[PDB]
Amino acid sequence: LDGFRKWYYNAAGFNKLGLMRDDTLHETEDVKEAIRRLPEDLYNDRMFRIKRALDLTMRHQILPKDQWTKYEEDKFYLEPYLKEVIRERKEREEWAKK
Amino acid sequence: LDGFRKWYYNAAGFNKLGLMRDDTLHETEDVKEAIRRLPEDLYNDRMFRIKRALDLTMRHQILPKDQWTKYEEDKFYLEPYLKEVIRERKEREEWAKK
Amino acid sequence: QDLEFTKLPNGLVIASLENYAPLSRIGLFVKAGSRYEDSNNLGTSHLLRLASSLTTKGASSFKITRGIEAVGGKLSVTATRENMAYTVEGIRSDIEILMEFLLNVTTAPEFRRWEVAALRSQLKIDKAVAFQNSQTRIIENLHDVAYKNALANPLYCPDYRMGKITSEELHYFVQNHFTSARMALVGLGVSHSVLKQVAEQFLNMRGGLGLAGAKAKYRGGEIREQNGDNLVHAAIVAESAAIGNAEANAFSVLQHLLGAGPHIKRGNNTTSLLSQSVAKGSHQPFDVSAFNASYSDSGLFGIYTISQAAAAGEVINAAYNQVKAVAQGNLSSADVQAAKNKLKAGYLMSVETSEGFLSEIGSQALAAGSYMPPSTVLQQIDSVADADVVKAAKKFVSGKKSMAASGNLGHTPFLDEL
Amino acid sequence: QDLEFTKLPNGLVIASLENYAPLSRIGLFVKAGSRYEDSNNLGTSHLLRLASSLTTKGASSFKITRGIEAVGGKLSVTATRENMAYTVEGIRSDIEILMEFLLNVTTAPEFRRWEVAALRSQLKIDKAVAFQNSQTRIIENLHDVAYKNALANPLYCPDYRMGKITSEELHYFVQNHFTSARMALVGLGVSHSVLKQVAEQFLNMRGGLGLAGAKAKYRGGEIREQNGDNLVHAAIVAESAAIGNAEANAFSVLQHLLGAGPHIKRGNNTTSLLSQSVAKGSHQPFDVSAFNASYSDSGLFGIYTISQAAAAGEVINAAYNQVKAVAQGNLSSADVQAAKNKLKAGYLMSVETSEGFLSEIGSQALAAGSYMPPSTVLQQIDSVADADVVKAAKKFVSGKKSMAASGNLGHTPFLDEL
Amino acid sequence: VAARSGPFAPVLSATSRGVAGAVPAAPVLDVAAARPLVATVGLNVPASVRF
Repeated sequence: LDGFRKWYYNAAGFNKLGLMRDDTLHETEDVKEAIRRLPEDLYNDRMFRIKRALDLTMRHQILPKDQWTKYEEDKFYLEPYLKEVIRERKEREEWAKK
Repeated sequence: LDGFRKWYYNAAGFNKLGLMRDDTLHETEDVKEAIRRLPEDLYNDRMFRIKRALDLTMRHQILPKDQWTKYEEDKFYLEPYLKEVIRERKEREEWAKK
Repeated sequence: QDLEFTKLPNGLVIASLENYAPLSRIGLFVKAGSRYEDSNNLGTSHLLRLASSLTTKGASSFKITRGIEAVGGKLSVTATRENMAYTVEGIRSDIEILMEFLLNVTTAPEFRRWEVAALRSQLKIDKAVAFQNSQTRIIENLHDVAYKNALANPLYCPDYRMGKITSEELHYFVQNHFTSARMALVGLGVSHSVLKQVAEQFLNMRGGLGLAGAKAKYRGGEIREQNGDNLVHAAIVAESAAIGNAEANAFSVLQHLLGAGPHIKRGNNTTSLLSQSVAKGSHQPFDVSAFNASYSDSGLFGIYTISQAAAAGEVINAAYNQVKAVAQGNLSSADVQAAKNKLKAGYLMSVETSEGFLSEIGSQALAAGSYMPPSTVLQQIDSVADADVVKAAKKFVSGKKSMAASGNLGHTPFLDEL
Repeated sequence: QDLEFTKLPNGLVIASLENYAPLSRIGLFVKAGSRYEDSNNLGTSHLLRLASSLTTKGASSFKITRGIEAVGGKLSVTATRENMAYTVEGIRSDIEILMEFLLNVTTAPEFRRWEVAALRSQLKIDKAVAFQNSQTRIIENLHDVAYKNALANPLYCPDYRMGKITSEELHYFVQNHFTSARMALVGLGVSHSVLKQVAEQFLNMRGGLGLAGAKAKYRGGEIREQNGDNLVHAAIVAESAAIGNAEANAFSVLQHLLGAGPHIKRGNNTTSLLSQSVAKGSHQPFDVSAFNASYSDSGLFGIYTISQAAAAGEVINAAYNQVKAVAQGNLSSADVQAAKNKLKAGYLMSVETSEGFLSEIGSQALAAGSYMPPSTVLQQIDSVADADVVKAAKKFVSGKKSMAASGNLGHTPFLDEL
Repeated sequence: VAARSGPFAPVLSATSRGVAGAVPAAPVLDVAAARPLVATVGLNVPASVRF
């Protein structure tokens, strides 16, 4: 399962643009709240990675293979911050039903 | 000529709405610059007189005859301020011409 | 049921009174005022005061706010330069979860960075609302010019420090001043037992004595604020007695002799020696009173004047001259007896209400660890005697003064002229 | 040729020098600084300084701007606490209309209310640009804490007075301080005759002596404003001599002995007894100099320090200790000779430029009505002798000090500790 | 601050109620030494301060 997940990570292809997994999340309301709660350096790296991926997609290029994002290396930075947004979101919801 | 000017002042009919002569001027750029240079009390009386005239025109009424604006009493307040706007305006124009 | 004041081993001073009241009140008192900051973390206590509804380890901000409003209870934070007090009140059937919320807020905050980043704008708004009146600004200026390090720190956050207070500063302040030896949990309308059980599930883990504050040092001086107000506000104070001395009782008797607020609506507060000494010479509107603020290491006593800018000078002089008369022994025993009656009636009406009673017990706890029955006080105030009052006066008339003035100060005198 | 002077019977001073320069400058000097306001019209001189391009009775604003820019000339306003100076400069073939514009601006303003209402936002912008650096704020604070009434008035308008300065206040200030007995018209590159002849078209309207200004009174006091700047800009001054008194010079020799500032770029070290006394103990970056500001009734002399907040204390102490050594006679004659050479070279390089020469003549005119040839001064500075310098020092070392501090002031000392 | 200050109490006691005229909505400019300040402003010449 670990090797097949690495093979699917190579087949997804966002590592060839230098992106992380959390860069590829669709910005819903909860995702934008999690992005807003990021520290400044992580937010700046995320915006630069997104801009570089957009530029590479503009020129129809990819990064060189040494510059790709290694599956093992990818960091799920937004995840911790996101869970909270969802948790808080759900809590408010249940309370609504009260 | 003085009596015929009073007769024309009665025939114009803005005194029946309580307006002054300078309230009836069309607000061009020079007129708005002269209005902006007015003191606060004169500006507030002008805005109240215009609002009262608009309300009277809404109800298709006029003021009672004792409350009309006597030709002799009308004050050309905006005039002094206006001349300047025109003078300054012309001076600037001339400078550009030359 | 006399307060069952008991000091748990750690240091927490638990106290309670089962008044069998419909609406109870439970407060927690910490020696964590604004005097415990230094020049590197100014305004941290203001953000800590405004950060009582933040996410805690045990309850979120949404859960705390909706749970306190669900039972209709109230959570408030009152802060002086020495002490902070977090108070909850509500129906007896909901004070269990009210103590859950309050003890979570006191003991286990999280201080998330996005929450404090949202709170700094509220900090600016609260400071503007607080400085909408001249008395607050002139007292903050008076403390800033009167003291050097400790009591000179403002209750409200400075303008440059907004945007600079971090989560780490709040965590450091809480970890260094919210310890069990500086805390008293006081409950009116509750059983003492429960206070103790909540005092072990909470309030017992942080048990150091914390970070000791610096001794406050007097400096003197005068700060003036020309801002074009219609009335000139001026406070002239000097160093006085601290909490825990009979000279503090003498200074309280001295402010009630000089005048400490009107008792009659639209009265002229006839008796106030100050008010009389001003009103015999000036027909302009005025308001002259005596100011006294005593903290556990130092006190400020002086005069407070509001007057028309023009007369601002001699009115201040007249008020000052009246205190000099009291410094020369020019007083009557009936006036001192009336001052004692005014002071003791003010104390009894201060403790007549439930939240004032809870605050008093709280303060006494942190200050002396003991409860002083209202009765005891009455006889101690009586202990103050005429000469004692005179003595405190001479202290004021001699000690270097500190002057905070604001308004149109073209005719407001200086300290070397005063 | 040489400078040539006439005092007109209405009191106006006329000074001219025809050196056949290609660009000629003409300035007009009025004793109408910020010291002539009181608490009711603070900031009026700032709006008067910024209101030099407003429609004058003689010339509309458009012309007063388009006519000066049409010939490429320059109109500027420089203001101290005592004096205002309106200066125009341009080609000799256009200085007739330049004098028309300048004398219309000085003598016959209109001060229309919509123009000053538009100018108050520029007043706020100019104050913000001026207080972008710490020195300006600390010198304004130092003057405010050092003086009581006259020289304590700020050069820049206070925040509350914006929006409140009217046309009537400007008209009253002009009618009470822009009179012929307080004015000198100084022209480099022009014939004296024309200045005399341009002094009749205008400068004839107000022949009074103006509304004289109150005598400035010293107050002392120390003000500290935590602002965050890592550097604690601290100025500690005391009362010193007036411009005229011989002691004055002695104080100028004393600041050039204790350092007058840097004389080398990126390498200005060990240029001051002060700098040496700080640098022998502190390895942090610093900037210590001597401050001297003398006006016609009173002067301020002291030390100015910029340093890291932490070392701010002992650095200030070290600088203070150095002055105490000069107060004990611990100085050498070669050091005083080098200080005299530095002072006289600074004076000659100040008067070597055309606008500095015009300002100097102007100042001398208003101050003493006479021109003092650069040579004369040189021998008077030489008159100052070693003991004289020592004397001024003891004046500073003893006289009540006034302290303005800004930055992170947790380790900045007070006056009773200093 | 119950018997010591009385009327002056509310000046020394913030009381943020936390849960449970009004404030009236309470600048960036374009970009040492010692000597008496001397402000300068010019018709076209940008202003300056030579302290």
